[PDB]
Amino acid sequence: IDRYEQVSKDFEFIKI
Amino acid sequence: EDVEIKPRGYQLRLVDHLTKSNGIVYLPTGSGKTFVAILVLKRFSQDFDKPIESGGKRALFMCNTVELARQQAMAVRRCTNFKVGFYVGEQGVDDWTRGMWSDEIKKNQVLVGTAQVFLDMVTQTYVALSSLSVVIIDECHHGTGHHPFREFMRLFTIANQTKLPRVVGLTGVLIKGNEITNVATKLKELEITYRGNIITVSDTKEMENVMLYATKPTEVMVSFPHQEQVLTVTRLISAEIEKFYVSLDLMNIGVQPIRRSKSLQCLRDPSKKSFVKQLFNDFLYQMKEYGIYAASIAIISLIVEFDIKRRQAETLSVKLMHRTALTLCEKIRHLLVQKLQDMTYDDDDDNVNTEEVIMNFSTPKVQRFLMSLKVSFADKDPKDICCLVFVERRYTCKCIYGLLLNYIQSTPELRNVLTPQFMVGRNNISPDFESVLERKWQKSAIQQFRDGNANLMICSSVLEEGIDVQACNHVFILDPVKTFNMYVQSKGRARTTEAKFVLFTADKEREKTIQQIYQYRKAHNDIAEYLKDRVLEKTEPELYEIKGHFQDDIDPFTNENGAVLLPNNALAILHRYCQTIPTDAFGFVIPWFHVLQEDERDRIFGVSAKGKHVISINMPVNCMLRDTIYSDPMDNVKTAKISAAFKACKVLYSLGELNERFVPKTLKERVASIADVHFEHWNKYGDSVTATVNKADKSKDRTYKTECPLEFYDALPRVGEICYAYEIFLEPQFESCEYTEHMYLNLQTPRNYAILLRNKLPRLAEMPLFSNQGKLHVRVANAPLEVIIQNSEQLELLHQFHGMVFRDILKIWHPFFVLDRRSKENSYLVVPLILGAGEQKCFDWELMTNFRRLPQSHGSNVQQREQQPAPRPEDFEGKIVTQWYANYDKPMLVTKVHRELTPLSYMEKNQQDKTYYEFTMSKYGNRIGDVVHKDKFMIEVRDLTEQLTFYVHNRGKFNAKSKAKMKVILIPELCFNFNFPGDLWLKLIFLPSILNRMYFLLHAEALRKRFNTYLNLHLLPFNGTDYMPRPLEIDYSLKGKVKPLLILQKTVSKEHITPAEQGEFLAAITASSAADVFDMERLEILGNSFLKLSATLYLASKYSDWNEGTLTEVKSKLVSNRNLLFCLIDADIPKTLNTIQFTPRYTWLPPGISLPHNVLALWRENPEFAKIIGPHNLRDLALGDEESLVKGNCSDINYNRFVEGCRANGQSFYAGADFSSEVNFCVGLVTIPNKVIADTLEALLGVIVKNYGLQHAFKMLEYFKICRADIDKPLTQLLNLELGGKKMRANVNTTEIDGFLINHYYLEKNLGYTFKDRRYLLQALTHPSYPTNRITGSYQELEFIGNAILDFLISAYIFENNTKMNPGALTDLRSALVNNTTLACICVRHRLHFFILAENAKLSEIISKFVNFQESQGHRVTNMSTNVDVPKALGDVLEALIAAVYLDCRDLQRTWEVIFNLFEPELQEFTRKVPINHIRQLVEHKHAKPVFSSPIVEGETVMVSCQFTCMEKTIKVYGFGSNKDQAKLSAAKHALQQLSKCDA
RNA sequence: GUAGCAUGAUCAUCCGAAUCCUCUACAACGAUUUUUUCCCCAUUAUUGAAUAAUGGCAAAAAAUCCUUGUAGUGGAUUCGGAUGAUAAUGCUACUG
Ligand SMILES: Nc1ncnc2c1ncn2[C@@H]1O[C@H](COP(=O)(O)OP(=O)(O)O)[C@@H](O)[C@H]1O
Ligand SMILES: [Mg+2]
Ligand SMILES: [Mg+2]
Repeated sequence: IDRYEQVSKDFEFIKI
Repeated sequence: EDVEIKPRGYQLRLVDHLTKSNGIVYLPTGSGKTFVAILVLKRFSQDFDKPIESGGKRALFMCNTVELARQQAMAVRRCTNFKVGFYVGEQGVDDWTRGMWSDEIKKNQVLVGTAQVFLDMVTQTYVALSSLSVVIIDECHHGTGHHPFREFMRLFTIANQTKLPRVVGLTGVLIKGNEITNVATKLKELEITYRGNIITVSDTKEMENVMLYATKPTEVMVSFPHQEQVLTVTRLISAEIEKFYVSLDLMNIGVQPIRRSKSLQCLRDPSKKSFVKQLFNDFLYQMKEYGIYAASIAIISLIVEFDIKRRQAETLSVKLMHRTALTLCEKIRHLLVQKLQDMTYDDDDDNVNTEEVIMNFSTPKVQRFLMSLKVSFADKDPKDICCLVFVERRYTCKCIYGLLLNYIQSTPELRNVLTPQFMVGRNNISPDFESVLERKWQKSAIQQFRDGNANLMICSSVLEEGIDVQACNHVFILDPVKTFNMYVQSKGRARTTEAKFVLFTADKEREKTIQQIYQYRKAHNDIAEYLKDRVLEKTEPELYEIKGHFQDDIDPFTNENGAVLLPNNALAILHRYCQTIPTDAFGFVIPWFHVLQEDERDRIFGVSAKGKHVISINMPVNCMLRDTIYSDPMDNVKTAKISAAFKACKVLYSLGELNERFVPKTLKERVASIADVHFEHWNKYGDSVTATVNKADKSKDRTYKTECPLEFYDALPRVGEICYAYEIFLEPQFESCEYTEHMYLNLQTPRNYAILLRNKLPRLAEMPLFSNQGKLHVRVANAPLEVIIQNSEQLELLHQFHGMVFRDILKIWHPFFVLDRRSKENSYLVVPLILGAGEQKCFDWELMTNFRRLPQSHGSNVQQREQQPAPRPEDFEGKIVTQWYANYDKPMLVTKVHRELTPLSYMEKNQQDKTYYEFTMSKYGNRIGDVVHKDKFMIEVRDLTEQLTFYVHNRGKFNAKSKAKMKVILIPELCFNFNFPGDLWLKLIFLPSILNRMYFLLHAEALRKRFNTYLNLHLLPFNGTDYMPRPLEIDYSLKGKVKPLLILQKTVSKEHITPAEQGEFLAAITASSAADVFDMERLEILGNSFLKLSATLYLASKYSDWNEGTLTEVKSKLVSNRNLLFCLIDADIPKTLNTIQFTPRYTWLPPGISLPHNVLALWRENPEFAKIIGPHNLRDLALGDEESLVKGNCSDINYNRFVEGCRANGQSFYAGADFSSEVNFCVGLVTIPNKVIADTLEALLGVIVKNYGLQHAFKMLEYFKICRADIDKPLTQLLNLELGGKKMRANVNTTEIDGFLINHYYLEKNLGYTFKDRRYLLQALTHPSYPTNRITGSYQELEFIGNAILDFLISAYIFENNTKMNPGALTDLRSALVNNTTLACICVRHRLHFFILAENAKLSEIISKFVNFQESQGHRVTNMSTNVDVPKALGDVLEALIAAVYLDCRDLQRTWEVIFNLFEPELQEFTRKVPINHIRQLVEHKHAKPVFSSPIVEGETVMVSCQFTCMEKTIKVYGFGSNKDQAKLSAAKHALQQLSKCDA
């Protein structure tokens, strides 16, 4: 895959 | 702090409940539990004041880690007013002893430390468990299995079960590990092990809300997608790493210690190779887990660690492999940075470029981590935010630190808010990235976190517990949550309000993490409710199950004195004792464990051996436990090891190797045990060997009394008794020239004088003298002449004549001198003899009747000279004259009478026109006036030398023709005439030297008689005497086939025995300070060598069951100066020594003269007043002839005036003056340095050896109570010293030893000797690092006696052969000839290195270096050696196989043959050239002035700045060296080479 | 007899060198021990499925001991160099 994918740049924390 | 620290409502009830009963308090971390603990400690402050024996007690505060212990110690110290003792293993209590342990106990009320330290202190009986008040236990959850807490608690079970101290445990977590299910059994185990009942808050709404100020955190979870794709670069890295692994396994280094499984079932890789492989595996795991850029960060840490390891790599092969690993890691870093920059081309702005690279070249989980950070802190104030991050691996912490630093620098928003830091456990990794010790630092990472310098901390579980950390608000967990305890403690760390607990995990493990967290929450909730609903029991009083809790193991054994040996500490005790034994680097201390075999198991044990496992414990050959020991049959190999070690240590204690306190014994215990046997006599002198404080003022030197020999004691003849007259004779050894014939003819006249005695005098040796004109000899008649003093007035006249001789003729008189009437000490007379009835020599009654007092030379004038009678030639021929006319008041001796010559005759020389008379007028006419009887004759006179001490040869250009070139002719009428037999006068000046030397010779003869009687020799050569010799090589007195040694020959054959003559004894007595022609320093070396040999042999044959170290220490202690002095003082010898230079007029007392008897008594009665009497006071008294003749005691008014003058010194400068240097000889006292006595003991031993031999000399040691010889083995103290010293280990016979020794014949032919027993050679060849041998012991026990044998043999040879060369360099020659490096050169010369049955990594390399260096030098001594270093073991094994050769032969003659055969070239080289001085000769060089700075050793290198001077210049040079002193030695060697080249 | 020069020895004081060490505070080194955890494997009880028992393989945590180096001391022995001063010896002038 050569280049690692970008995880969600916008990501608000989830609460258990 | 102060008293403002106020407990809450629950702490008071907790303390009240804990007072009534023991228990474990359980509260969340940060609830103030330490405060309630110290509050409990307040309630036990009753017995802390009183000491232990008075009935008081102390307290114990327990901790598991050093830093936590220190923190709580300072906390309690600031929170109370108790003397807080702090003891840890690092502090140095390992060598603490009884008294300064007890004073520490009594000087403290509360004690803190690590569990091992307190456990060791308790087991060693420093305190009794019943002597304690309360033992506070912290982090009590650690107490399971073999943890030190449980072991310490067991002592409560094994100690007295009454009046036992309170125990309380502290924790915030109760369980360690994954043992959550069925909490109740674990909790009950904790209950019983600490014999307490857990107490926790239950009154909810009152103080649960209160203590919840340490609020629980909010827990959130964030997932990340898995990564699956594998980059090609990763597989390239893997391929390179695996091929490097293969190469590393293939490549060869020296022999290394062998490691294997924990159960030892399977082998393992070597330690260092395992270490490097482990580092590489950790790096691979890092790069797998975190990606690419993180590996780029961590490869720097790998580089720095590998470089540091190479730098400290002593072995060349280790350096090579570390360099190879460094090259591999450098290639990895090059590829990594190449790939890193491969995508940096896009944007030229470094900030965003590095940021996007971080988000690009990293695993997604770290990316989510970074977004979490960025949106969490969101550019807030830096000081407020204090977050924590936990990771598992150590190198992970440094890697994430590097990544975080790079990101923070790449984020300007976070570039000023986050100041991270990382910290890990004890196996510390250098936080630097560049080089070792770049700069020093003093703030711990924890400290910087506490100061706000580090708002972020990266750490493993090392920061989970204990360490005081202020209330943090954020905690992040990267690696998966593992244990219940760490999870609960971490969530308890988040103490402040609205603290966030955050953790990250992969998507596919979300359900597993949910299960784990819910399981842990259940584990906490059921525990809480179980405590809330538990059964009300008091203190777990069920003693039966309490004992059943521990019975499963091996029951600990306790001996008397209360010392108890914990089985779980058996491994520690045994390994520590093994470490106490000295060894080289590879020389293994670990007892090589082994696992048995079932066939062997039932071959050695019964049928039960098949069910369970048995093992064996071996012992390195250095110790005496050569017999192997087998463990009891145990199921698991673990308890098998425990049992094996326990039994082994029990046997060791039984042998006494372990002290009573169950700790290995040092040399102090050995010397303490030996003191009451071999150093008993020190007590009578107020000193002891164990008193190490005696090492302070050893230079102090004491005084001694003196007494004349027995013959001279109270031997004044009595009137009416028989008396012995002993004639003196004078034979001029020199031939006389024309200017000296007067003395030569005069002293040979038959008219001589004699010494008069009332006791008989033994035969005396002929004595040499050194006149101003030649050499002289003196002999004393053997057969005395017999007279009886019928007239008391004859005796009175004799005494008057003897007194007046010293009073007038020799000018020895003193104002206080008085003829002795008491006649006790050194009383006798000397009387002249005249030719009597032919052969008879009666007394010169004429001289004494006339010359009672010498008349005074008066200045006769012309007027009285007219009627004075003319001078008769007979009246003046050979008579004493003096020149009263001139200023010269000394006496004169005439030689011949010039009858034909007359005044007005010209002086022959230089005044052929000037006559004697006219010259006399021109010279002293104002005084003489004129000469009457002008036609009379003249005479010829010669001077009498004023010198009195003729011992030293006054070497010089006397110029016999020029000294008396002037000729002295006088008119008789102008000089006084002492009509006297001038020959008697010129003999009389030599009297004092003869008197003193015969005074000492009498002591010498008495000693010779004593040592001939005590050793019981009364054979034919006992009688007679020999002429006294003199030495030339004594500085001041300037003017094939081996030859068998004579000492061994006389010790084996009595035909060559020779009787000891007075001269040798006297020389042994004459100190070098009393500078005569000889002294003892030539015999001192032989005495020292023989004493060393005798002490070595006796100790070896007496304490053969001891190791080399204690034997060496004791042997050195034996021949110490203190012990020799103490053993000699009670031998009654020192009061008969010759130490003081003999100056008669001021430092000598005449025989017939003493002080006044009354003042003698006053001096001998007032020691408080003796020390103030001064020589001026003594000279103050003016005693005329009456006082010195008729009374013997001064006048009472004069007595009072003298004592007043003595007392007046107190208020003057005379007070406190060291008058002993001037007045000790007035009462027969003297002060002698202790070194003199230490020398004279060996001096006597040397002659007693030389004349007789070893065997007879052996008795002398026991005579001086040197060694308490055993009567149970009489042959030991006489002959078994050359026949004993072995035990069982040199008795078994087997051919297997030929397996150990390969081509032994080659070594035997190189050495020259043939061994009847090869076992001795193997023992001497048994280096300590050689486990495979089990038939014989090590080589130290052989080297110990080899050293003594070699040094004694070489000293005997150099003394017997190297004659014409002074002892001051003989000591240097022997020291050089016994040097270890010389022995190493000898060993490599015959290539004995090949046969050294040893194995070691660095030792093999260093011996290879030394041997190839010597090959380069061609097996020649480089006089020292410029090589890097020398192997001590090489010279050791050579000089040990010397003793092996002796023991195989048991013949000192063969030993000398072989030693000479290898030492021939080196002996002829050292005895021809200057042997060696080195170093010092540069310092004291005529123009070379070398000074040096502090050398620093760096790994395998050391440099030193050599600041010297050469050829009137100053040059700066360096040299290759090993250590600091070796750097100095190499610099000195280079300076020596430069000086030699400059001279050349 | 009188001076100068040279020399030997000794005390005292200062400094140095060699050997042996001790103590202090700091740092490094190596070894051993104890707890905990994961993975995998083996052997059994049973044969496949499934279990159980242990035993072994890697990771984290904690203690103890030894060694080395840094410097300061301090001590013992040997010994040198420097110097007041003391006394001794020899020589070279002035002589007696
Ligand atoms: N009732 C109280 N009285 C006095 N000090 C308290 C009280 N409650 C809490 N503290 C303080 O709060 C601190 C809590 O931290 P500490 O108890 O040392 O951590 P741990 O609970 O791990 O021992 C204590 O140092 C203590 O001084
Ligand atoms: Mg913080
Ligand atoms: Mg605490």
